[PDB]
Parts: sequence; structure tokens; C-alpha cells
Amino acid sequence: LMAQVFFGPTYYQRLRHMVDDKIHARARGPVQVLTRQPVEGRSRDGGLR
Amino acid sequence: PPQVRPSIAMDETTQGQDDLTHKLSDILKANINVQKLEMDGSPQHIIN
RNA sequence: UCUUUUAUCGAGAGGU
Repeated sequence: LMAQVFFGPTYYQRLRHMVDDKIHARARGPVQVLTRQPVEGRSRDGGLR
Repeated sequence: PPQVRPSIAMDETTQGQDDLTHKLSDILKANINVQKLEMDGSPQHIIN
């Protein structure tokens, strides 16, 4: 390469935000009772606002 | 109609009532109370 | 030939 690269070991740490805990989608799940609209939640096949 | 006042089921074997049910019930209690006093014994300052 | 259930109110800790 026509350019040199700064190189060395650094101390990295890994957080608690994972894509496997955020992906979500819905087709036709449950509804509420008061307004018969989609519900609020992710662990309940909820809908987005 | 109770489509507006739904009753939740709590621990499946317990169920409370939405506020408007208890409030209508209290208004009706106060109605049956207001009847009697001005139909017989009336100390005036118990009616108003 | 299907279908198939997730309380409620409130409080807090968080992510852009």
C-alpha cells in the first residue's frame, strides 16, 4: 500500500446492546379490548407507532 | 354501554370494575338516599 | 379446517 498504517493493541470492551434483542416485526397479532387497536410491546407481537 | 366500561380479569379468578361502574353505583346509592329523607322524616338540614 | 390466551395502575433504570 502507498500508505503506512498506525497499528497496535488497544483495550476494547463489549456492551449489552445486541441486534438479536431489538429486531421485531408483525403481520396480524393480537389486539386490545378497549379500542381494538394493536398493543404496546415487543414480547407480545406488538405494533409500532 | 359496557363497550365503554370494560371489566378486566386480574389473576383470572379475580376481576375488578372500571371506575365508571363504581361511580354510577355510588350515584345510584345517593339517589336511593335522596328519596327517603324528603318522603317522611325530614330535619331540613339533612335534606340539602 | 380452522383456530388458540399475554391483566392493571404506578414508579424507577436506560438507548438515539
